[PDB]
Amino acid sequence: ITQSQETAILESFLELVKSPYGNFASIGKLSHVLNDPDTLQKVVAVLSLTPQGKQAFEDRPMLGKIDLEQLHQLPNYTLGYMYADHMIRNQLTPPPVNENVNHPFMFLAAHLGETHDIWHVVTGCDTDKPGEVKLEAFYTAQLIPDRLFLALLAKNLLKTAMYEVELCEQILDGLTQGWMMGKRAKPLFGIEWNKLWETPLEELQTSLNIVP
Amino acid sequence: MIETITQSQETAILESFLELVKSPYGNFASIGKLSHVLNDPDTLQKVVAVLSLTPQGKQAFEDRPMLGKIDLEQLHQLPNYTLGYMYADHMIRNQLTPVNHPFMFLAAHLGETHDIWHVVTGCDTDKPGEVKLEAFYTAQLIPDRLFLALLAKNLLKTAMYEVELCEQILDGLTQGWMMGKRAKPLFGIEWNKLWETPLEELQTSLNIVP
Ligand SMILES: CCCCCCCC/C=C/CCCCCCCC(=O)O
Ligand SMILES: CCCCCCCC/C=C/CCCCCCCC(=O)O
Ligand SMILES: [Cl-]
Ligand SMILES: [Mg+2]
Ligand SMILES: [Mg+2]
Repeated sequence: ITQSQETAILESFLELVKSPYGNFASIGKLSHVLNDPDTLQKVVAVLSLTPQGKQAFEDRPMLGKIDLEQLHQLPNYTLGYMYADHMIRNQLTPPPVNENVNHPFMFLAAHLGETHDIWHVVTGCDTDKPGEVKLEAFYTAQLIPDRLFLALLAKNLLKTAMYEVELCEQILDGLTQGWMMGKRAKPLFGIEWNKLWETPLEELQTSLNIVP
Repeated sequence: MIETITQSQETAILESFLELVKSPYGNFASIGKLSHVLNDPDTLQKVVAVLSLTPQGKQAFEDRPMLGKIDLEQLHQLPNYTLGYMYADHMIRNQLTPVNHPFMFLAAHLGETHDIWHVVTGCDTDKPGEVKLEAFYTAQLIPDRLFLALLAKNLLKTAMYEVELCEQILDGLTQGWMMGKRAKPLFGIEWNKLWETPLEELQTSLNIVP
């Protein structure tokens, strides 16, 4: 990499070390500079080696508009109930329906962006700090050879060492668990979640080889 | 964290971390500079106190046991299965070469047994082996901050410069972390009187399962 690209990476990395979790603007900035088109094409090609991956780039399945209230009426063992409950408790607002996902790079980012909270629920990762690290290790296992989630792991390890080292064991226990769970699970990329709202979460996890 | 990391400490820690990111592995100078600003005396005091909770830890700060001079050639005359031979062999193959205050003993004991921890834990010398060993250290030296920050810098270096190692690097981290929590404390061991112990028996005694 050029010295210029390197300084933009390190500057974004420093902003993430110094700011709270969930700094999506700086994560996006780090992403732009860290995952270049060559990296993104290799991720697209790897994900495309499975039939579910290949089809998802062809069909570009999107979530669509989500009715949190209606999902919250489902039986409380379903994916739909659990997802809605996760959104209420964490004060999260569902993703805005997006339309420009033509290029594979744009579908990759839009699909992963809008299903982030669903992957939280399906992998069983809490939204506390060790749970975010756990989910990032899970992403790292599934999106090889991506660079972003590896760097997000690094940023959270440094943040732990500098500001809150009492969390060390819980943070590395989470990273360790999400890495192993990520290697063992089936690919989550490309799944059409809005057809699974009434599926019981535990059976969905079992069929995905997720053992929470 | 109840103690402060001041603005000034944060600035010095980040500058030291950036130099480690831009330098190759094995920069023991720059690692010492990160250590000095990151493991400040409050942290070193807690590490000493935590390590002194065991009898071997307490004794090690009293007696301050040091390796002393070591004759690699003589150690390399021992049976193949021994710690002494295995260590000497490790030094020869990689062409490596080998205090009254608690914080000074702490740093000098860990610095001089670093190669021995490599041998005893079974960590290779390549980059994934260093990360494995670093994870082993952060399991054993809670509430230290240096080794966690060293994991962070090697994950960032992998993301930026050598992403194809990602799998090996996180497999190494994961194995070292688990092995480190499961093993008995390695700190404070007088290795100079274990050279003739078969390495595999010493590992069993220490609950090290490679
Ligand atoms: C494989 C290439 C990936 C490029 C697209 C990445 C965009 C995916 C969007 C989901 C990112 C969610 C990560 C947010 C973590 C917040 C916790 C933290 O601050 O560490
Ligand atoms: C608990 C307080 C620790 C204070 C002692 C600090 C020094 C410890 C001994 C040095 C360990 C060397 C580990 C460095 C591995 C080199 C690979 C790399 O560059 O990442
Ligand atoms: Cl939650
Ligand atoms: Mg979420
Ligand atoms: Mg999250």
